[PDB]
Amino acid sequence: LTFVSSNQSPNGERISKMLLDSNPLLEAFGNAKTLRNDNSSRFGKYMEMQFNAVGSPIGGKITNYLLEKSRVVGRTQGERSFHIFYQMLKGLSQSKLDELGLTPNAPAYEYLKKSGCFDVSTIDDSGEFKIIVKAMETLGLKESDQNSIWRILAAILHIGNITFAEAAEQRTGTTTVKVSDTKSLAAAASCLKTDQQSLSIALCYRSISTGVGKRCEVISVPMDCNQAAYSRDALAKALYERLFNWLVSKINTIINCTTEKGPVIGILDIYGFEVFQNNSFEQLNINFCNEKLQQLFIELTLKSEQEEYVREGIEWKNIEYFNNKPICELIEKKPIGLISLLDEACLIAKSTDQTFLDSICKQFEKNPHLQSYVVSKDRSIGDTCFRLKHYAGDVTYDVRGFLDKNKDTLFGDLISSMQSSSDPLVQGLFPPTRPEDSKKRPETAGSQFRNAMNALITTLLACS
Amino acid sequence: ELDRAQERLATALQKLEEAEKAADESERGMKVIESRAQKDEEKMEIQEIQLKEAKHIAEDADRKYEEV
Amino acid sequence: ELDRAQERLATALQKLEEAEKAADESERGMKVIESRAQKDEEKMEIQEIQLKEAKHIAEDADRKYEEV
Amino acid sequence: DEDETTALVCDNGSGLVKAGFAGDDAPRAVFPSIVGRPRHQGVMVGMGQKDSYVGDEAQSKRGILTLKYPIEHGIITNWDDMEKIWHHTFYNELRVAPEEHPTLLTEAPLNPKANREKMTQIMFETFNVPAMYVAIQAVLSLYASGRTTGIVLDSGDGVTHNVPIYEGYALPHAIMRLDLAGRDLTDYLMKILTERGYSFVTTAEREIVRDIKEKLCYVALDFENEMATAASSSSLEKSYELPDGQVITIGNERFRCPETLFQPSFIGMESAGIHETTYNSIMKCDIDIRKDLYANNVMSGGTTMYPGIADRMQKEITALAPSTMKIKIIAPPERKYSVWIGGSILASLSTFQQMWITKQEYDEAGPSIVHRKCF
Ligand SMILES: Nc1ncnc2c1ncn2[C@@H]1O[C@H](COP(=O)(O)OP(=O)(O)O)[C@@H](O)[C@H]1O
Ligand SMILES: [Ca+2]
Repeated sequence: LTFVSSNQSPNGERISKMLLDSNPLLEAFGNAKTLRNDNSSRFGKYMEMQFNAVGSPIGGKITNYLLEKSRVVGRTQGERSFHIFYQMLKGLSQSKLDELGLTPNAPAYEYLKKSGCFDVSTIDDSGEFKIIVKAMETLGLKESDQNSIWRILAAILHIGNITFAEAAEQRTGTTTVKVSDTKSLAAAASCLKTDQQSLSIALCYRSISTGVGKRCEVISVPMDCNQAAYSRDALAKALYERLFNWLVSKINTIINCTTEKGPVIGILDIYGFEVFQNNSFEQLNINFCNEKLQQLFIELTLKSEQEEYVREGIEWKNIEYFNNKPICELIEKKPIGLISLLDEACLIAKSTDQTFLDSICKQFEKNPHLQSYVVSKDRSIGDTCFRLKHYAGDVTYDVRGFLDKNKDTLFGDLISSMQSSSDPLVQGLFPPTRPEDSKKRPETAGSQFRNAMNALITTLLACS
Repeated sequence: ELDRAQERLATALQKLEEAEKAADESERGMKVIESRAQKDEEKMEIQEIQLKEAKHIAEDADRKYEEV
Repeated sequence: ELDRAQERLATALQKLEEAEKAADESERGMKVIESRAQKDEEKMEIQEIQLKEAKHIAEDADRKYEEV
Repeated sequence: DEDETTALVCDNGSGLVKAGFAGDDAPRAVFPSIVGRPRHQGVMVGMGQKDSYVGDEAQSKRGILTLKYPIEHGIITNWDDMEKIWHHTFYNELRVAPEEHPTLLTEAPLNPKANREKMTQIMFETFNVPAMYVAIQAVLSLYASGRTTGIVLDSGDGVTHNVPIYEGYALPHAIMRLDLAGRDLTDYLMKILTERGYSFVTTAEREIVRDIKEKLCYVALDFENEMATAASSSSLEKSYELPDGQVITIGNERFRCPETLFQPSFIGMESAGIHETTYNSIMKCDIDIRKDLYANNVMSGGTTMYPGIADRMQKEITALAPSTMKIKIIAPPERKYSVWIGGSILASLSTFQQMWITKQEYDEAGPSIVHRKCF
């Protein structure tokens, strides 16, 4: 692209220098180690190069997407979640860690312990920190800013030291929620700078009564532990999502060019194909994206280009082309579909993963591209597993998680307590209501994923 | 008009003292009950922990009885 | 004197409104706590009976086990 | 547009009209089902009175109004005024037109056949509604609460329904419909208040009873034992300065009216308490289907919000009933809105398509499209 733009340009050649220094930088933020790839980006990215009314470059912005959900708490022994966390633990002095009730050892925690692993054989976090610090300063994140960032993570860690000592108030079935380890619970509310009491009453007991005039809270009653631990995670998942978005956007505030203005040229980059010893819900969504990606090409390099022939005044005729495979798409969008029935099975709180799996085998196993152990007489299919045909290869998945992992629903009551905070940091994680993403608000984060990817393709099929 | 202003000052100053007085007594009443509420809440939890054991022991005895 | 009284009356009503507001929130706080205290009291008594029953049924099971 | 269709979630009864925007969890727009005229004559010129006064507009200024009630627990005294009740829902509060988004309503089981077509006619054959449905009250709360195997007793304000739903619908019945809830208690208080120089006669003040009710009224742990306790002036008498200008130290007026629930004898009916009919409905089912019902009981509605409603049931039932399985009563955080939590669900589902009625579907089967599709 460069040179073709007539070479010289002080503000134009400057990016050619910084973008080369982005290699030691980009690998720090949005990258993690997979068993198949070390430099594997864990989020969809659509870079946009800006230009002027001549042809030379000037700047650019970045846009991310919904990104994997259960990679914050669940994963296989060997992989990691996100660098920003590990880079902190082996960065701050033991002195500062002790003050926050921390220690240079993930196993000691709980949230990080639920992951399964901690240390990686290929990565050296302890020795990488001081190297990253130089990259931190390269952009414009001085120690003063560094400390401000570590607090946000420390808040997450404080949430991570908060579980529920299954209150034995109830004698048999249902059960309440009580915190015996008040030390850890208090530590969070202390750093969150909110009333420890109100925090325990508002969260453990949800409030509902918003009659336009706008709510009267506090009325409630305890609920089971599963829902408590579920609502707990949803908080720690929605906090990081809005963090990463606001974090990377505030980094560009120092980087992004403000000197010039003009059009935009886009560039795409996403995670690739993978196969592990044992597949799961994670592979389903990832492989699903590939099916949408394959459709992208077909829609563009196969379909859009054909429509250009008949538009450029050329005597063209409809030549046989393999199926438009719109069935694998309509089977999971409009009413009566995969993720359309899944949405139905989600909100039915009792319809566990197993019950939903049963709804697939019966409603389908007739439409192309699906098999199991019942219909397809093949022992290779376990009774607790199912077969799924892709565009070519065959994959067997597990039904573990699915629902609770995908839902990630967090309504007001729990969020409202955080939005009305006085601290500039906490409220920062809750921007002034929908930033360029309004529509309707309440409808799970799982269904919101589909919307994020659909909004992506819509803007892909409207350019060159 | 001065007489009316002075009259309103009298009833206002008096009601102000009563309002402040009630605020203290109401807060005073809230405190003594809040303390008792916390003591009860704690006592209730402890008893229910024993209620668990009491049943498990009763059930264990029943299961131990079936064996014999 | 009227002007001075009016000035004192203006600030007097302002303090009165603040005092009544503080009392209104205090009396309400005492009310909700009192209600919760009663709910806990009833929950304590009803379980106090269960606790005893859970203890007796355990002792009876032990005596029943001793016989067999 | 894009990935957004917007579906309204409504649930009307004889107490509140619960409504929201789209995909909501709790009811956003709520208002009392009232519509009267001006006995007074509007000043007539200081507005050509009209608007019976409704929504949070009528309840704000009652007195002057001659509140008339259309929906007395089931039977509708008049359908003509209903048109001006739904003219307040979509327009004033929701601020959206019914000629744009679908609609969802509730179905009181065993509802008059004539009411099915009458309601549907008001929308499709007048106020264009692309699609709609009328789901069955209780069943909704089952899923939201997260229960598969339960016996539901949904009772908000209209009528009582003992629905032993815990696997399927449309079986023999084991269901009952009783006119003894909410508004029935509101009318009973004024009756007994006469013995203490109090008489809230007309409807305007009758509504105030509801206000005073939900802030002190309770159900006695045991009427017999609390009789001797009445001598004490600490747990009985409770001061309540009426925000109009009257002090009423209600003591024995709080747990006398609700007693009507367990004692239908106080309203001239041979019917027994709600724990006798419970047996009546369970016994007509299979024999190996009871052990799991007692294990988990679903008690939803605003009637279960009263202090001293769940504990009493665990005292009377265990006495004369199968005593082998654990006895537990489930009372969710907001067991009243449990219907709306589940109502929002079905509206946000896509599988729901193979159930509702579409614009064209009506013309294809005429006015009988209702009983031809649903049941
Ligand atoms: N916390 C509460 N305690 C007792 N009654 C309550 C409570 N909250 C609401 N109610 C009552 O519940 C009734 C409304 O319940 P609802 O289920 O919405 O009725 P409906 O659906 O028949 O309109 C009203 O009479 C109201 O006063
Ligand atoms: Ca109800």
